[PDB]
Amino acid sequence: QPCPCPGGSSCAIVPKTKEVVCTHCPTGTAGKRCELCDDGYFGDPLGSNGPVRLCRPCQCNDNIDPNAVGNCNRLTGECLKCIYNTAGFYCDRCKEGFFGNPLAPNPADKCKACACNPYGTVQQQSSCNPVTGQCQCLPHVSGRDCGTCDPGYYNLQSGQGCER
Amino acid sequence: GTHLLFAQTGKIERLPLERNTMKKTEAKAFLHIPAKVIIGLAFDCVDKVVYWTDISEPSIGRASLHGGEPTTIIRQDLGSPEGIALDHLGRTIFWTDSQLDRIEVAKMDGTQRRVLFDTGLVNPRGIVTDPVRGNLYWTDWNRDNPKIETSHMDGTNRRILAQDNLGLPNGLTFDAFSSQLCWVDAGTHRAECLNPAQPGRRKVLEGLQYPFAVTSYGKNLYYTDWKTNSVIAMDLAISKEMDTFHPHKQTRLYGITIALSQC
Repeated sequence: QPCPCPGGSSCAIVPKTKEVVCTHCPTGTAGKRCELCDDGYFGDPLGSNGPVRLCRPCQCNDNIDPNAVGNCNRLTGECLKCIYNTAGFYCDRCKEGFFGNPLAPNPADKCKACACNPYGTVQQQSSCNPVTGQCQCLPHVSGRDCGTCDPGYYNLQSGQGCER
Repeated sequence: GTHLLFAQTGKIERLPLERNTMKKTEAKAFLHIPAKVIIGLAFDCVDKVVYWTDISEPSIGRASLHGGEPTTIIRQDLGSPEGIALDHLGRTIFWTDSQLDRIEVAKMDGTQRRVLFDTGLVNPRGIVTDPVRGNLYWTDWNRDNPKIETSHMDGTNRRILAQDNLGLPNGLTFDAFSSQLCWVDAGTHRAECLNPAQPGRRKVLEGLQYPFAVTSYGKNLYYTDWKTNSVIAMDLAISKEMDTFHPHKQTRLYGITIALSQC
C-alpha cells in the first residue's frame, strides 16, 4: 500500500499501464523506482540481480575525467574511459606500449609511451619494462628507447644491433 | 506550441514554453527508456520527431513528439555518441562520437552512414546545424586543445572558429536570425557567443557553474547544469539569469533541445 520508494518520497501510479514512479530518488540513483544508478555511479540499489549494493561514485583511481560521461559500468563498476594512458578494470595498469605507475599522483609520471626505436629494439617490440620503461635492446645498443649505440659501436640502422 | 526537451538517465523530460517562459508546473515525462542514459537530443521540425543518442547500449534513436513509440536506428559500430544535429531539408542526421573519435552523417532512418570527419577529434560533443546556410558547428572539449569548429554540412571547408580562452566547451547552439553561435564552457565557467563571419568578437556571460548542453530560442539561452541540477534560462543582451527549473528527481541532466511548432 505505501509508496514503494526510499526516503518518504511520494509516488504516482498509472493503473492503466501499472507503472509506478517515485517523485524523488536518493543521490546516485535513477529510474522510475530508483532501481538503478545514475551515470557516474555503479551498484544495484534494490538488489535486482544480486545482494544490495548502494550506488557509489565510479572507483577508478582518479584516472577518469569528471567531464566525461559513461566513465564506468553502472552495475559492475568497471572503469570504461581511463585517461593518462591507463587501463584495466580500475584503471590500475598502463595500456599496451606504455610504462609507469598508473597510481602516481602526478599525471605526467603515470603511463608514458615506450617509444622503442624500431632499429635498436629486439623484434621491433613496442612494449617495455613497466617501471624503467627500458625497451629490450639489440646487441651493443643502449638507452631507454634503444636509440643509441654503445660507445665504440656504429650503424644502429643495421637492425641487428650496433656493429664495428 | 513550442516545448523544451531535456535528457536524464532513463528518460527525456518535456515542458511547455509559452512566450520565452518555462511552464515548470507542467513538466511531464516525454518518454521513459529505463535501460538508457540519454545524452544528446535534437528535433526535426518538419515531421515533429525527437532524436537522441544513448551511451549505454550505445545507440541513436527517435520517436514522434505526438505519442510515438521509441525506435532505435543505429546500434552497430558505435562508441560514445554525445551530440546529434539534423538537416531537416536534406533529411539527414549528424553526430559526435568521443570514443571512436569521429563525426558521422546518415539518413534520418540511420542508413547510408558516412564518416564525415575522423582526425583531429579527441572529445567532440556539442554539434549543431544551420540547414538553410549549409553550415555545421561542433565543440571538442580536448583538455589540452579545446576548440569550436565549423565546416560545410557537405564535409568541405573545415576550420577552427575559436581556440583560445576555452576550457571545456560542452555544448553549442546557433541562432539563424542573429547569426550567433553560442557555447557554454564548464572550464571558463561561461557562455560565449560570436558571429562566424567575425569570429574575433565574443560576447561573454559569466557565472555559469557547470554547463553541459545548451539550446536557444531567440534572445534566450537554455542550458543544463551538472552542479545545480537544473535547466537555466539566460538572456543574451542584458546578461541576466531569467529563470531556473529544478526537476523533482535531482539526477544528472544532459542534452537539451527545443521542439518548435514549425520550421
